[PDB]
Amino acid sequence: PFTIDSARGIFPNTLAADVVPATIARFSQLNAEDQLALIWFAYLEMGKTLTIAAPGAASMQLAENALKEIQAMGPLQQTQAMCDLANRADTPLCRTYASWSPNIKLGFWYRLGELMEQGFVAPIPAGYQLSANANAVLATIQGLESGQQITVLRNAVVDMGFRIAEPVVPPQDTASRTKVSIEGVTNATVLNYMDNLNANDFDTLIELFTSDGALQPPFQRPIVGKENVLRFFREECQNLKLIPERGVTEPAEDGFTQIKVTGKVQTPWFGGNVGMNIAWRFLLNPEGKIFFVAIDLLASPKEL
Ligand SMILES: CC1=C(/C=C/C(C)=C/C=C/C(C)=C/C=C/C=C(C)/C=C/C=C(C)/C=C/C2=C(C)C(=O)CCC2(C)C)C(C)(C)C[C@H](O)C1
Repeated sequence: PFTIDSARGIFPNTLAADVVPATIARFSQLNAEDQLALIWFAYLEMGKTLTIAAPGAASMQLAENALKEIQAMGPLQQTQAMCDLANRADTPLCRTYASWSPNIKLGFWYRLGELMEQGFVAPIPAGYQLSANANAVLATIQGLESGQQITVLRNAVVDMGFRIAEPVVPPQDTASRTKVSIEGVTNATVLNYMDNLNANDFDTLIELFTSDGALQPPFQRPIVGKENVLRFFREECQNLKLIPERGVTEPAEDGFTQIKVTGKVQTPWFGGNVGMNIAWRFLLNPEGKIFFVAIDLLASPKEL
C-alpha cells in the first residue's frame, strides 16, 4: 500500500520553507541580464558577512577549460556567454555546464565572480538598475534567513545551462568518527544514517535502504532506488555536517515506523557560518530499512 509518492505526505504539519522554490520561480521569469545582475548584487552584499569556501582543486581542474575559453573572449562575448547560461540556451558551453555536478557549476561561478571583481571578465554594467520584478526578487532574497538565501542562490546556479563530478573522498577513518545523539531517538537505522553520512561512508549508508527506497532532497522529487540514491550521495553529499537534535517515533501502516528528526546541517561551502534548519522524515519498513526519507529545509526556527 505504501508508494514512494504517497510516503511524501508523512508528518504533514512540517512547514517547509517553500518561499525558496517560490523565489526561484520568480527569479526564473527575469530577463537574463537581470538574473545575472541580481545574483551579482546579492553576492556582493552577502559577502560582507559570509565568506564562501574556495572550490576544491579537482573541481577547479574540471572547469578550467571552460573558464579559459570565456576569459579569452572579448567583453561583449563574455557577457553573451553568461547570458547563454542564464537563458539555458543550447550552446557547447551550456551543454558542458549541464554535464557538471552542482559543486563544479558553483565553483565555475565562484571563479567568474573573482574575475569580474578584478575586471578580467566583463562585469555587470556600471550603474545597472534592476527591473521592477527583479528588484522585488532581490528584496525577497535579502529578507530571508541565510540558510534560505544560499539555497536560492545554489538552485539558481544549478538551473543554468542546457556526468562530470568531483572524485569521491575516502570514508572517514573509523577510529576518528563521532556519533550523533538525538533526543528521543535511539533507532539504529536513523543513527547509522546520520553517522555514515557524516563519515562520507556512502557504501555503508546505501545498505540502509530498501531496493526500491527513495531519498527526497529539499524541494526536489524523490530519487528512487539504490543505484540513483548512491549516485546522488557520491556526486552531491560529500563533506556535510549533520547535527540532528531531537525527534519523534510513531507507528505507520503495515508494521512500518515513521520518525521525524529536526536539527541543523552545514554545507562545506560555508561551514559553521550557515546552519540550515532541517527536518528528516523517515519511513522504515518492519526490518528497519529505509523505504523513504525526505530532507526538508524548514520555514524558520520554530519549525525545529
Ligand atoms: C551565478 C553568478 C555569480 C556567482 C554565484 C555563486 C558563486 C554562488 C554560490 C553559491 C553557493 C556556494 C551556494 C551553496 C549552497 C549550498 C547548500 C544550500 C547546501 C545544502 C545542502 C543540504 C541542505 C544537504 C542536505 C542533505 C541531508 C541533510 C541529508 O540527510 C541527505 C543529503 C542531503 C544533500 C539532502 C556571480 C559571479 C556572483 C554573478 C554572476 O552574474 C552570476
